[PDB]
Amino acid sequence: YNYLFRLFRKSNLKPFERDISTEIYQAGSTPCNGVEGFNCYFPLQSYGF
Amino acid sequence: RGWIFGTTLDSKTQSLLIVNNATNVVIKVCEFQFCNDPFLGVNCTFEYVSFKNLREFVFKNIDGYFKIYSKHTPINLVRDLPQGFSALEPLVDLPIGINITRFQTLL
Ligand SMILES: *[C@@H]1O[C@H](CO)[C@@H](O)[C@H](O)[C@H]1NC(C)=O
Repeated sequence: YNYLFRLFRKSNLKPFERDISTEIYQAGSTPCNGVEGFNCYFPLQSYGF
Repeated sequence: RGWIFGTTLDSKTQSLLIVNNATNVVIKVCEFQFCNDPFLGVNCTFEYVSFKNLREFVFKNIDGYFKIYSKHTPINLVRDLPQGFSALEPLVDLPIGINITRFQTLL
């Protein structure tokens, strides 16, 4: 679990744009207001190789 | 004596700080914290080191590289930008990798 990738973003990266932000992502009807829930998800995932 | 560039400029995201220490240009990218109006009183993910007058600069960011051009001259007119022509020449082309939306100038 040392290896991770971003699952969703507000917009696609420009060439060689780098994004280390941890902010919770609105994945549907729920406005996030700085906390997780249904339709509001953590932006990274881990491979579990 | 310096400039700051970034999206939030401070706090929750990375930003680019340029400062002249009166001996070197000092440059860093970090999750910087600062006041609403900082002064140069007497994670470092990128770090680097290197009226009578008019100093001119151009700043642009493309494909994660940040370009700086400049020119310096004495001037005759005391008020503002004299009506005339000369061209700015490149200083640096820094591989900073961030996006930018805001900037601020440091006295
Ligand atoms: C900066 O350091 C913190 C821990 O102090 C870490 O959580 C964060 O991911 C780092 N961010 C960058 C841009 O290196």
